[PDB]
Amino acid sequence: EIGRTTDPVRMYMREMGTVELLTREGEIDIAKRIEDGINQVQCSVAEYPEAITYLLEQYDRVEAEEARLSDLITGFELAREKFAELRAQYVVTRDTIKAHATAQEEILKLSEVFKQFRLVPKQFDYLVNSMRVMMDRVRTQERLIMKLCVEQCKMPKKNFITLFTGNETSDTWFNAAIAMNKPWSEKLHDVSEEVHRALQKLQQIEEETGLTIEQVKDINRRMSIGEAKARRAKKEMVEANLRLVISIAKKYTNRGLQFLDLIQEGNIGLMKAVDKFEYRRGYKFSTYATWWIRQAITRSIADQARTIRIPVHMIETINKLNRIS
Amino acid sequence: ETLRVDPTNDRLSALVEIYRMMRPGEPPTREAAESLFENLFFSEDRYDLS
Amino acid sequence: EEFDAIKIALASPDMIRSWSFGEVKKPETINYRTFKPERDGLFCARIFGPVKDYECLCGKYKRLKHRGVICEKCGVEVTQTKVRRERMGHIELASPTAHIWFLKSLPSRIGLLLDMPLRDIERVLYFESYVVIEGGMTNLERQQILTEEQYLDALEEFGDEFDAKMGAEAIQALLKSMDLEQECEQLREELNETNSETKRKKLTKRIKLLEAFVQSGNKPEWMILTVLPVLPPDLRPLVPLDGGRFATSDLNDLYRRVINRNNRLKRLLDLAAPDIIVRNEKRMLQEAVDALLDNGRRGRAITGSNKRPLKSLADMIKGKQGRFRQNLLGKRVDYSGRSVITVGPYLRLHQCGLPKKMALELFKPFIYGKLELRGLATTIKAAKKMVEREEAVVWDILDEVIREHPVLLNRAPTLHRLGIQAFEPVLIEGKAIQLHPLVCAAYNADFDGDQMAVHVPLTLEAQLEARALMMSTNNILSPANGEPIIVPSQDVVLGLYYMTRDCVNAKGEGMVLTGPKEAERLYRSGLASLHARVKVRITEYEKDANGELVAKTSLKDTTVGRAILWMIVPKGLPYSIVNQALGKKAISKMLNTCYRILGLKPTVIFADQIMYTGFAYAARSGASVGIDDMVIPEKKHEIISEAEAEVAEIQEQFQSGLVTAGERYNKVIDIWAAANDRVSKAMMDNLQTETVINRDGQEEKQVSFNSIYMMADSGARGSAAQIRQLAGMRGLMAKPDGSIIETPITANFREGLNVLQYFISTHGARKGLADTALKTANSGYLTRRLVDVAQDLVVTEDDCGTHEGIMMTPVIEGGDVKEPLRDRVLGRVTAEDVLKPGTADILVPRNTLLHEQWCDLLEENSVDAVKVRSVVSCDTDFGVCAHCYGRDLARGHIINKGEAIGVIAAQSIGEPGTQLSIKLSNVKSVVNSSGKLVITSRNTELKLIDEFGRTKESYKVPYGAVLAKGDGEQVAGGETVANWDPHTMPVITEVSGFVRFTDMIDGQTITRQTDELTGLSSLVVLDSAERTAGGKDLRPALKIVDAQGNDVLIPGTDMPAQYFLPGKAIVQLEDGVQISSGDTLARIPQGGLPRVADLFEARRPKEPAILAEISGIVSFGKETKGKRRLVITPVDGSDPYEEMIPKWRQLNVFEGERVERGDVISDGPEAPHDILRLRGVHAVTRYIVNEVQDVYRLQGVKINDKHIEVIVRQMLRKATIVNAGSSDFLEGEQVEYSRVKIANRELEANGKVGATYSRDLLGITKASLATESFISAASFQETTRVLTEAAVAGKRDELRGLKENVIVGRLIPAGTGYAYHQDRMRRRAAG
RNA sequence: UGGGAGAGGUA
Ligand SMILES: [Mg+2]
Ligand SMILES: [Zn+2]
Ligand SMILES: [Zn+2]
Repeated sequence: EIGRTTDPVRMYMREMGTVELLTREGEIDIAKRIEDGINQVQCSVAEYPEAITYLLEQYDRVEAEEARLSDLITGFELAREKFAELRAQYVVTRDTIKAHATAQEEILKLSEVFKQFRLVPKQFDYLVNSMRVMMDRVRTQERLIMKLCVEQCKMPKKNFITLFTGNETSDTWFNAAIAMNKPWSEKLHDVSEEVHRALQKLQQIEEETGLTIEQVKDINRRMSIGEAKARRAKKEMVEANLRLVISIAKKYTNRGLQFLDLIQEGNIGLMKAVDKFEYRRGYKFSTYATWWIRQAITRSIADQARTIRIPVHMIETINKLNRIS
Repeated sequence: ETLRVDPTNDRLSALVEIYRMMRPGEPPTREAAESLFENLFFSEDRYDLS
Repeated sequence: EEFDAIKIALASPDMIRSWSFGEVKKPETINYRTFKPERDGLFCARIFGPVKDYECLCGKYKRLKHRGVICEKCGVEVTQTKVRRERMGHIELASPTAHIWFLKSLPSRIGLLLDMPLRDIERVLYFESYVVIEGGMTNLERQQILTEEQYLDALEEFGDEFDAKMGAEAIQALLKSMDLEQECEQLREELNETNSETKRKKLTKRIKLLEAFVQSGNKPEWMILTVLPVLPPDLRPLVPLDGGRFATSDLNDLYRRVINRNNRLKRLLDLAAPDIIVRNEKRMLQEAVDALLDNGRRGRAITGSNKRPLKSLADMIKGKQGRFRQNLLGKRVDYSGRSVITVGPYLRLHQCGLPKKMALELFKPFIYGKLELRGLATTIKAAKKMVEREEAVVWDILDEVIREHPVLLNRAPTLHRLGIQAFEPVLIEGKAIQLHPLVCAAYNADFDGDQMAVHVPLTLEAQLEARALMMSTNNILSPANGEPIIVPSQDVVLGLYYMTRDCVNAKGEGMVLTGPKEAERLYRSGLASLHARVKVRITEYEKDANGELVAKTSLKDTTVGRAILWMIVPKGLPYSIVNQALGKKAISKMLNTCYRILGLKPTVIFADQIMYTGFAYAARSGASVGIDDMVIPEKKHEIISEAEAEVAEIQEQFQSGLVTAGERYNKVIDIWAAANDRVSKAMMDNLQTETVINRDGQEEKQVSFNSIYMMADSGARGSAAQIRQLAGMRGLMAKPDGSIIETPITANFREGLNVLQYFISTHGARKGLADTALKTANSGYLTRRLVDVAQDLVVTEDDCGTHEGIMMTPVIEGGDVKEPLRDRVLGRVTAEDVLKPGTADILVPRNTLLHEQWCDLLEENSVDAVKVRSVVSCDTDFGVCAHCYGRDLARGHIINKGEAIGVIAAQSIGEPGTQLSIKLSNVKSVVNSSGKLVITSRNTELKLIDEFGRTKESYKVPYGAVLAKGDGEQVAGGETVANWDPHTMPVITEVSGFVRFTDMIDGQTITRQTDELTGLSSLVVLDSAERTAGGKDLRPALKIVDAQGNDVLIPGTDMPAQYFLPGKAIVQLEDGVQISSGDTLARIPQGGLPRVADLFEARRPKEPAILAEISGIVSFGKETKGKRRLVITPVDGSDPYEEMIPKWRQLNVFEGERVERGDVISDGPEAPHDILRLRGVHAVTRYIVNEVQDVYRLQGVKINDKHIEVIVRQMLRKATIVNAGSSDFLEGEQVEYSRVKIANRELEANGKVGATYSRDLLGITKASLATESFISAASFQETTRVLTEAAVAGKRDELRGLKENVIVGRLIPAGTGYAYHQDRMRRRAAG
């Protein structure tokens, strides 16, 4: 149990003893769940129109010959013409959006043709955190609406979630809240000018997205559940191979660093191997994870082991000259 | 008197208590306790007078 | 730079960020290509200042013209490089960790504040179990330590109302959410309903802790380290080696560990790591921070690369090799030398021979100054090279500089204060410091390879200290006892003994001489020896009433040697000074008499002249040792053969089977002890009086001129035990198991031991050599503890005007006089008068220093006991007055105000630790029918007073003992007056008549049995632990009545004549008989240095003596239990007191009499705490002084009692308060006794009730730790605990101690600095 | 030059 133990690596081995080892087949299913979360987050960020205009303008920036051809495209004269016809598809869906199921089928066809573009992960993070910060803008907006309707009038919350959470684009709900002959609705006149500020702020959101609040709420809700599923699958993949980290770092013990620092940096390398693992090459998990764990442990003991720090390229150079001469 | 004080029941409970004395804070099990009590005294490499 | 106080407190994160100059964000210290420090590293120039004087890193700003600027290229501020050891950094910790001092130094202060167990707090900090901070529901309260399963249950159950966090951040949030004044008020209400002992102590501990936080202004969130500060990089330096490799400090390694794990925690919090990984990293950062603050404290100590544990900050400050005791108290010191010491007997008393080269190296800047003054060197470089070339003008300038410029000769270990003395140096050619032979009794230095340090005072004030205070002609008398330590030792003593001894018919006996000059002329011409008994004319000068000298001239029957020393003895001493054979004690008395008569300057020239003549005549003597001079007594083999025959006779009696083995063993030891005593006595006889071949009267006898007996009788080197081992018998040697071996070493060191006797002797030799090392370590530890208690004691006032005192009676325990009244009282100041008629009616007034003339008057009029003012009873705040202490023992007059007493007292006590008519008083008796008087009291002492009034001996009689002599009877010596039963304790009576056998029946309280010798039945009262159910409620009584049966009363009182006898009583007296008065009724049966250290540490012994806490009669109140309770009720009021006594311990006082305040109820050693609390301050002072002096007189060392009284006064500094008045003391707070005296003085000045108190004898360790100065306490011992308590309570230091001003660097308030400190104190008061 | 361990020795 939790007794008088004082070694932290013994408590680490106790807290890692609760999980079980992985079988021959199970990590392919965990990697399939990881790739399902990645496919879910990609297919929910696909149909966002301002992200499509962002990738076209970054393609105009790379075609204006001042940026390199490596920091925005990884793979799949070919990308140029397919982005040109994506731009043709963009300028025809800018005016066939007015007409109504034709708009839905054309934006989903733009979504499925978007899936070929293998974008860079740093700009994937740019797309995800840009969706997150516009969601933070509208969330503190609705938190401000929530705060102003609870602070002054002490009203129940069933009428608010049936009236405010409808369209919330025009003023059809605010006048309905005044016109239901309640003794606080006649004293919601001093709240009126900054909630009109809030309403024109929502209209600012409608012109910078193009779609309403409900569609982008559904888009970021799909974003959130896909991110949570992929992160939980990645977390379950991480806490099943810690014994591999202690098996690798068992040999690097008396190299100038503590034993617990080694398995901690091995856990960092294990996370970096989980995030960039491909299951389609037939290998299970260990032949790909061992290289990253060994790299993280070696780069830990090559830097944080001495006061006078020698870089790794200089120590292999002087080692090569020591072995030849 | 030592048997009346002794709170263990049988061999596996005795090995669990010896495990809890020697390596405290670790969750004991049967094979680790058996291997620990064998290799403390009755192993030719971890015990020698000779 | 002129600060009044050093305030310590806890450090807020805002204050730590205010100290720092930049966040350290990289573990790597410096580079490897070029060695410039990094950016945001552990040695960085932008954070910790520039590396060179007035230079940046890139080289842009490179002069003092740009005085202070910031470089826009590399950030390095252009200043001096001194700010590399004054600027701190700070590490911004991701998870706020807990301080290991305010968590692990017991009491934990976090468990004592949050009221949570330390194991549960450690489980929270180790991330093993969640803790809940706040919860709206009634299921989860505050501080309910949940497990992982319970938290996962509560998360799916409520999930919204409660907030439970895990780790040190949870404890930070808990200390944030708690309310100090609310918890203090709730515990103040909680203390009032009921008071169990453990609950009240825990509650008052928590209340004192919470009140300390509120009154200091600290906040409880500050114990959780959020921002960790960084030591400056020239205080954790980076020093190289000679082979290019670096050898850094361990602090750089620990700082690298903390920075790396903190950076990894930031990376893991940004990378969205799993919960197990980020929790382990938070635990690693906590472990690394706790290791850096105190490595060996929390768990396994983090070891370095060479398998040794690293040195943390707490290990840099605390310990034997810590900052305090290695650099702050004792520092290394420039202008210092060291060499072997030899003997210079051609010197004077104030001179020493420095070598030429060593003093040239010592006085080098002084030679630079005189060279540039006399124009022989233009510049300092020319003067440096002229000294380094060692020219003749440099030697002449050095001879001019060193003239009248005293240097201090120190020799380690400096036990007492005479181990440093100042000498006017005389330049000699050689390499060894030539000391004077007289000062090597003060230095305890023999010339077997010793080494002495030479320190040079620089300033004019320092030269005047060494000339007026520390000159070797000033400190002649020892400060321990007022006797001269500049004394002839072994060689001057042998020479003066051979001079002033006299033979019988040596050469030219019976002449008449014109004086001392003609006697010296006769000896150096050779017509008369040094031992001729001759009549000389002596013109001695006596002293007048004033300073004049009258003379007398007559003929004295002297020797030639005494008439040679009369040329040496100055004018003012009588001839009885010189006219005996001068041993070491005799020459000590000569120098003491010359001091007290003449002063200091005749005493200095007398010591130099007596040393010169002692050395010269020991050289002219030729006193040699030989193998014919260790004369074995000719009757050694006969006594040894008789002793072996007697031992063999008892051995064959034991082999026959009559006497047991232990009695054979004791008989053999006693026989060999008697045989060794007889052989030693015959040896001493045949060595003392062997010279019998004489002439010119007849065959005459005299003391022998044997050299072994001469160097024994002179007191020069050795004693009669050493002469016994050389010539007589070696004696009985002991085994290392303590038991004396049966057969002794019969051979001596002249006949030579055999193999087995030498192997037996090696036991005691190695044991004595091992014991000596242990005592020196113990004595030095005892001396350090004694000094660190008695630091803060100095003379402040000239007189306090008190009326208290300690009545000094000569210690008269046993059959002899241990200390006379002269040794007890010479030096102190009389408190009251001496009211006795006597013969001359001496009446000394108060406030009179007892000189030798006044003590001679006291000896002549034979005063029994005089009351003098002591240091303990002094009424001066923060220091004592001069009149209570008395005489400065090193000088010989009254003590100057401002001189530190306590350091001298502690040194004088801890220095010999490497050497370690019938009178009845307090009676109640009755005359019996036969006149054989019996006593009915236990505290009766039998005083033996002479016919002049003074006391000769002292004896304590037992209760119920018989006595033949009354008061006023003068019995001769040798008469056995002490007659008493040693094993039985009687239950005697004082009335007569018949006995009524009431309240005892055969079967439940008494055992019916008979005696095996006479056949008469005897009624033994059965003890209550083995009685039946009928005897659990009765006490049997010997109801003594009159001749017919009425209840006789005690004459004087109203108590009926009953006698509740205890168990195990041999009741021989039956009913229906006649009983006299006073007869018996029944029979009731029954090192040196560790003792000094246990008396001064105030230890309760293994079996304390139970004492009576209130005066009155004593009765038993609780039944059916063996723990005997005493309801000791007073004879005037009600009883609020009871006492619990265990089973097996016996009792001295029965339940029918009345005891006084502080009566011995159970026998044994009495503990000094209850001695103080019941008897009084003067009684516990007298107990400690007598029991320390018993040890120091057993080993033979003279120490004045004022030093032990100083240590007792420094031990009694605390005074807990039992009842308050209007002062700011609530309940049971151990404040200083000087503070409550000042508070009571102010309260009785403005007219209020005042606050009473009760003092308590703390030990040496507890007093020096509970000293109000955290710097003095942390410099003594337990630096972690002292700094933790001071930081929590928010204390400050007022800088009033000698150790404090040694640490800080000011003049101490002791001696010369006292005038400056009182001027500074009056400047602070008047402004 | 400076720091830290280990061993030996002198008083
Ligand atoms: Mg010596
Ligand atoms: Zn610069
Ligand atoms: Zn006084």
